[PDB]
Amino acid sequence: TIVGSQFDAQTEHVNKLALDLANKKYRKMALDQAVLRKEKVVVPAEFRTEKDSLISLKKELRSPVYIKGHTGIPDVDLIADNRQVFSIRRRLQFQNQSFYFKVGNEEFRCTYDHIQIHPMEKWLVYSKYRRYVVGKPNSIFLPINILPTFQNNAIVRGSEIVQLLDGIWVNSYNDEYPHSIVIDPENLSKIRPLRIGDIHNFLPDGVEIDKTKCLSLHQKVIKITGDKERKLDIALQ
Amino acid sequence: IKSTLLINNNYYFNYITNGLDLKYDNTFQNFELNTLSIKNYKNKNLIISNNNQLD
Amino acid sequence: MAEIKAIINLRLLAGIAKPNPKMGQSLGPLGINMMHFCKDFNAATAHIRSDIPLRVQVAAKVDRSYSYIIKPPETSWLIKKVIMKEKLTQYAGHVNLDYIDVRYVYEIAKIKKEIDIDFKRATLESICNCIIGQCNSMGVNVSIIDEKPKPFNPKAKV
Amino acid sequence: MRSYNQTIVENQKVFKNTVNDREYYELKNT
Amino acid sequence: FKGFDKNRWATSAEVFPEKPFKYGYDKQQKIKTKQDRQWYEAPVGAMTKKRFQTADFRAYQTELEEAAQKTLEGKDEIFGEQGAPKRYYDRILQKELYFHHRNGKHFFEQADRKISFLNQFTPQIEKVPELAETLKTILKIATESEGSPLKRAGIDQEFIIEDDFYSENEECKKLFEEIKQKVSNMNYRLLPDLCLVLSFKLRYNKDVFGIWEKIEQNFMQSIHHYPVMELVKMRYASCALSPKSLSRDCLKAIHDIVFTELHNVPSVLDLSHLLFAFRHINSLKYYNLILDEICRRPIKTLQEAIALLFVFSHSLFPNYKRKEIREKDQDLKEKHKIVDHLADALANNAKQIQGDDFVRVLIGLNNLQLTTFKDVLTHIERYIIKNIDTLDAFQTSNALYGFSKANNNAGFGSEQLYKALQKAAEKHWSQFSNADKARTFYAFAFQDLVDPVFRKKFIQPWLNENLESNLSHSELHYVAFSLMFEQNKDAEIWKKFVKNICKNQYVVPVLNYYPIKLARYYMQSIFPKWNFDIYKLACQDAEATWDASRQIDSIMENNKEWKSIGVLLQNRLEFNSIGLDNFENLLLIDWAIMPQRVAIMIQGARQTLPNGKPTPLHRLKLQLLENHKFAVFNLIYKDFEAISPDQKIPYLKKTIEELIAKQDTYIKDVEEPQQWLSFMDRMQELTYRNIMIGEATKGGVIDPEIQEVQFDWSKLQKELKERQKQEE
Amino acid sequence: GKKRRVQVFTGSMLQPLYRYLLSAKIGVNPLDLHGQNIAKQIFLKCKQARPKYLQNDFNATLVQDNEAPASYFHAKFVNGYEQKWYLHKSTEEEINRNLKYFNYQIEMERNLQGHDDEYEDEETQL
Amino acid sequence: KXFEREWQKIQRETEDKQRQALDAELTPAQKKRVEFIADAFIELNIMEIAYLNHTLKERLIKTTGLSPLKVNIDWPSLKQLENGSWPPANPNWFLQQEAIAKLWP
Repeated sequence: TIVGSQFDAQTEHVNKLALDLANKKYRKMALDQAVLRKEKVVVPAEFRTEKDSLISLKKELRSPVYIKGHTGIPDVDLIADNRQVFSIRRRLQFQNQSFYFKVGNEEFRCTYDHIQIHPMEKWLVYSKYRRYVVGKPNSIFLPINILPTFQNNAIVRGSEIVQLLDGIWVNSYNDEYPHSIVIDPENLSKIRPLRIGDIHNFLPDGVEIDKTKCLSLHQKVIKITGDKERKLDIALQ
Repeated sequence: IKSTLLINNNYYFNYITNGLDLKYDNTFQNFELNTLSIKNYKNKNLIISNNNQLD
Repeated sequence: MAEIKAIINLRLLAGIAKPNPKMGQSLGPLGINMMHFCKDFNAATAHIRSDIPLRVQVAAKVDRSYSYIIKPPETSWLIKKVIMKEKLTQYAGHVNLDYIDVRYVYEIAKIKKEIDIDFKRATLESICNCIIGQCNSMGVNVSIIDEKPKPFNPKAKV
Repeated sequence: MRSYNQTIVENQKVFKNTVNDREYYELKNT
Repeated sequence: FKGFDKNRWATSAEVFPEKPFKYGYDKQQKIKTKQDRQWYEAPVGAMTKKRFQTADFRAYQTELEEAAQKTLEGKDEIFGEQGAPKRYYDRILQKELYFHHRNGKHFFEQADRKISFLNQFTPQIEKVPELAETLKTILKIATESEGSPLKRAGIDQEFIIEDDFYSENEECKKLFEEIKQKVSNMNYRLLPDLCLVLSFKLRYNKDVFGIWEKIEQNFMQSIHHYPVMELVKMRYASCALSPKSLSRDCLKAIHDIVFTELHNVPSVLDLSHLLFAFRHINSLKYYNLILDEICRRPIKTLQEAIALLFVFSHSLFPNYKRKEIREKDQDLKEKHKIVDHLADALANNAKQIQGDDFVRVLIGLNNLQLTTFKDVLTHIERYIIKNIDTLDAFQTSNALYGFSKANNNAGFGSEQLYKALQKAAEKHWSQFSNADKARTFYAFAFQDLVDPVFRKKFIQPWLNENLESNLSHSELHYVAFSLMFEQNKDAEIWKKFVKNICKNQYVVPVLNYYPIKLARYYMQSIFPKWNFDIYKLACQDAEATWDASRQIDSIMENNKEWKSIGVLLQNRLEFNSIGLDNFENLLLIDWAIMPQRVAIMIQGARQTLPNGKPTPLHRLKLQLLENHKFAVFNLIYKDFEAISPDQKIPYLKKTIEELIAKQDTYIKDVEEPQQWLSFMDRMQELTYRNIMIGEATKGGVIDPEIQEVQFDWSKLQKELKERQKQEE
Repeated sequence: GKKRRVQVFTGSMLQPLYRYLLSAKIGVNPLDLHGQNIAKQIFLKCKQARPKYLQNDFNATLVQDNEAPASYFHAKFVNGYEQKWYLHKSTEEEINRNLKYFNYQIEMERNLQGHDDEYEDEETQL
Repeated sequence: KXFEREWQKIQRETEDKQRQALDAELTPAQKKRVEFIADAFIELNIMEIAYLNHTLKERLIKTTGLSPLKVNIDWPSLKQLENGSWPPANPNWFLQQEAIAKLWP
C-alpha cells in the first residue's frame, strides 16, 4: 500500500496501534448507544403573532414551530430560523435529545417528533416538536440496537438475528432518561425470543410503557433462526 | 526521523512510463539491494540515499 | 518498432510447442513465424516437464517484432492437480466442498515467486493470501490434512 | 456536572462585525 | 466446557447477563414507578414442555436404573473474595478531562494572594457604603447556614447556589430586591466595584433576580464618561467566572473601545490588569496588538517584570483556538517577544526579591516551559537558606513544588535546600493541605532523598488514612509518581491507591493519566493476580485520544544526544533501525530494532544525577521493557564520548550483534513454537463454540470425534507431560 | 451500443513541441527553488514522452552546474538553431510559445526544401 | 550562566535555512553569530585561555558527529591530540623560536 512492502516488513510490528485503537471507539459507541450526553442545547427564538404569516416568513427564511403539550398544559407555537432546525437534526441524538427554546427569560423543553417539507418545492414548511415536563408523563421513542455476541454458539454460526421492531414508545417522569436500549442476546435462542415484558421488567423507576401505543407485552422483537446446513442438507436431501 | 539524520543526500527521480520495456526483457527495478532510508515521503517520485552511484 | 502494438495471453506445453493452427488465429495476422517462435520457447523450457501447460505473453510490436515472456502455469490448474477434480462448482460461497492443506500452498507459492516477474517484490504471506481469495471463488478451502494425495493430470486447453 | 455551558444555535449571518469607537457610544446617549 | 453447563431455559430475570457497570439511568431519582409495576415472565412453549418433561423423564430413568446397578455389582484480591463495587458508566463532558480538582486545598485564601499585587481587582465592600450594610448581612447567611454552601461554590462543581441557595432562602430574596430599587439610580462610578463583590465575594454571576440587566442600562448610558481602566474592571468583574454575566453588546462595546485607546493607558501594570482580564478572547488579532504595545514600552523596575510573567503565564493563547494551518511554532514566537524584552530586568536585579514577589517567578517560569532562567534561581538559592526559619507555611510548598519541575520538569536545586525545607515543612505540617503534602513527597522521590525518618511520622499515617478516600483525584498522581520512584512493593498501600480510583465518582483526566498507566504495568509485573478492569473504565476516555508519538516533533529538536548517535546508526552502519517507537502508547523508546525487540536507551543531563546514577525515571522505564521481554542496551552518553573515535562505531556493533543473538535464540527456543501451542488451543475454543449442544449431548454421554494432527512436541515437553496427566 | 461509421481524423493537425530537437542539456543550480523543478519536468517530457514524435538522434541529459548564474534549458534544432532559456523566473507556459516560434518556422524552411514533416491522418482520431 | 541564555537568541535569529555554497562570503546574519563569540573570547584572563585550549582536545576527540565540514570521526588528525596539547609543552618548541630568532639576519 502507501509504503513499499519491503519497508512494511520492517514495520509490521507498528500496526498494533491500528487495531488497539479500534478497540476503543467501537467499544465506546457500542456501550454509549444508550446514554444521553450531558450537554445543554438552546435555541433563541420569538413568539407567534397573527401578523407573521407563512409566506412572509418564508422570504425572510424563518420557519414556524409547533408544540403539542401534555396533560393540563397549553400548546405553544413559535418562529425560528431554518438553519437552526436542520442543525438540530444534524446531531446524532435527534430522535430523543432535549432541546430548549429561549424566547426571553423563558425556556421550553421539547423533542423532535417530526418535520414537514413541501415536497414539490422542497423548502421547510414547519418544524413540529413535543413538550417535555419533568413531573408528568412524556412520549419518547427508545430505539433498539442489538450488539454482536461471539459468546453464544448458535448466533456465531449459520443463524440470523431478526429485529422486528426498531424502537419502543414509553412515558418518562424524570429529568434524565435513556437515549436507547442495548441488548446482549446470548441467553436467547430459537426456543425463546425476546418479548417486550422482558424489557418492562428491566427499566428505571421513572419509566413506564405506553400501553396505548403497543399491542401486548407478549409481542416479540428479537427472533433467531435455525441452522442453515440443517436446512441445506435437507434441501438437497 | 531519517530525513533529518542524512548527510550525503542524493536526490533521484523516475522517468518510467510503464514496466513493459523492462518486463519484456525479464528485468525490473530492485530496492532490496540498498534498502534506502527514504522512498517517497512527500514527493511521490523522490528517493534519497547515501550512495553517490545507484544503479 | 519498439512501440507495443498488442499483448496476448497464451497457454503452451513446455517442450511440445509446435505450430498448432489453433494458435495462428492470434499470431497469424501479425506475421510472426510460429516455427521460429516455438523454437525459442522449447529451448528455454527444457528444464521443465513436458506434460505441464504453462502460459506466456507476447508484446507484439508495430514492425511485427516480438518479445515473448514466460510465466508460471495457471494457478487454478495447479490446485485441480492436488484436489484430483477437473471441474469445480457453478456457485461459490454457498457450495464449499473441496479441501487443501497449507503445506502444499507454501510449496506452490514458491512456484509463482521463483518465476513470475510481478512477485519479485513480494513476500509469501502476500502470495498465499492471493490464492485464498481465488479459492473463495471456486469452492475451495484450506484445512489441515495429514495424508498425501495421489497423482492426477487435469486437463488444459493448450 | 451542573456546568453552565450551553450550545447557542443561531445563524451568524445576522451578527454584524464592525468597530464602534468611543464616539459612537458617546453620541448615542444623546 | 462452559457451554455444556448452560441452562436449557432462562427466566425473564436471566436473559440480560450481569454487567460490570450500572448506567446513569439506574440512579435513584425523584419520581418512581417500581411500586405499581407488575412482573412479567416469558412464557414457555406449549410444545416445549412436552420436550422438557420427556428429557426430564429419560434422565430420571438412568439415575435409578444405574443406582440399582450399584446394589447389584456392589480470588478478588482487591476487596477480598466477597464484596466488590460496580462502577457507574456515563457519558462525559470534556470538563472532567481538563479539570484540576479544587478539593484538598483552601483555594481562595491561597489564590487571592498570588493576584493581590493587582490592586484594582481587590474587592472592597466598604467602597459601596450604601449597600454594605445589606451585602454583609447576606454573607452571614451564607456561612452560618447548614452545609458549607459558599464553600462548595467553586469547589463542588456539582453544586450551585444561584438556584439551590439564593432562589430558596427567603431572607436573601428580600435583600437582593432591596438592591434592584437602588441600582438604577446610582452613580456610574460605583458600579464595577459592586460587580466584583457580586461575582467573587457573593458568587452571583447569573441574572436570576434581574440585577445585571439594570446594571447594563445604568452602565451603557454612560460608557463614554468612564476612563479606560474603569471599563477593564467590568471585564474582570463579569467575565472572570463561569457565566459572563453581562451581555454580548455590552462587552463588544468594551472590547471595541479598548483596543483603539491603547495609546493612552499610562502604565504597564495597567496592561497587566488588562491582559489578565482579556485572556479569554478567541480572536488572535488583538493579543498581538497588546504584545506589540508591550514591545514598545520599556520597563525600568522589577515588580513590573514579575507582574508580566505571572500574568502572561495563565493568559496564553491556546493552540486549539488557533487555526489548523499556520506558521510553524508561532505560539513560541509570541512568547520570546516578551522574554527577550524582560530578560535584562529580571536578570540585573534578582537579588532585590522578597517573599510575596518570590513565589510568582517559580510559577511564571514553570508555566512557560523554558530552561534559560537559572541566574534568578541561583540568586534564589542563596535567598531561602538565609530566611529559612522566618518563612511562612505558604512559601514552602510553592518552592518545593517549583524547584521540583524547574527546567521543563527537570528539577533545579541542591541537597542544602530540601534538607532545610523538611524542617520548614515539619513546622507547618498541620497547616499544609493534602495537595501541598503530596507535592513535597514528589520532590524527594524525584531525587531519591526521602529520609526514612520522615516517611514514618507524617507520610505513613497520612497515606494510610487518606489514600483510600478523602483525597482529591489530582493528588494521587504525585503519590503515583513517587512510590514507583521509591520502588515500594507493600501491597496494602497499592490497594487503597486502586480502591479510590475504582470507587471515585469522577473519571480519570488526561492531564493526570500518565502515572495511572505507568502504575498499571508496575503492579502487573509484580502481581499478575489483579484485575484492572474497573481501573480501565475510569481510564476509558483518556486512553482513546492517548498517543505517545505526539512528543516526536519536540524531542527531534531539543535532544542532541538522540540525533548524534542516531547519525551513527543510519549513515555509517546497517540495521533495521526505526527511531522513536511507542511502547504500547506509554513510552517512546529512544532507539530500537525489530523484530528482535531491541532497545538502545540513553542517559543524559535530563536523566543522569550528580552521582552519575540514572534518574529514578530511567530505572523505572528499563524495568517495564525487561518485564515484557524487550532487550536493552542502557547507554551512558558520557562513556560513549570517552571511547576513541575509530572504536565508537564497532563498539556499538559488538554489542548489538550480541544482544540480537540472545533474542534470536530466545524466539526459536521459546516463543515461535509456543505460539502454535496457543494457536492450536485457540483453534479449539472456536470449535468448542461451533457445537450443536443438543446434537452433541445426545443423551447424557458425550462422544466427540477426534482428529489426529502432526505436531512436533520434540521442542517443548513440559506441556506434553502436563496435558497427558490431567487428560488421563 | 451503436457503432461509429463516421471516422474523424486528426493526425495532420497534431503538433507536438519537442519534435524538431536534436539534443538538450538541462542545467541545475541547487540554489534555485523555482528554476530546478521546472527543469525536472522538462527532462521527463523529453524521455518519458513518446519517441515517434521525436527525432531518432534525440539525446537529453541533465547536469548539476553550481557555477551557472541560473538553471538553464539549452536546446538545439535541426536546421541550425540554438538557444538557452534560464528558468529562475519563467514558467513552463512561457517556454512553449518560444518553442512554437521555432517549430512554426522550421516547417516554413523544410517544406520549401520539399520535406514532408507531417503525420498521417490515421494516427489520432477524436 | 548568563552566556547560555544570551547565546540561544543568536542561533535562532540566524536560523536561515537557505541552501548555501561554502564561499568566502557570509550573511550579515552569520556575522552576528561570529561577533558574539569573539566578544566572549577576547574578555578572558590568561588562566582561561589556558583552560579553553585544554577543553577543545577533550571535546574534539569525543567528536559526536559526522560531517565533512564540522568536527568529524573521519577527520584524520584527531589521534595526535592526546599527545600534544600546547606548543609551550613541547620543550623542542622552545628551541625552534630562539633558533629561528637568530636566523632572521
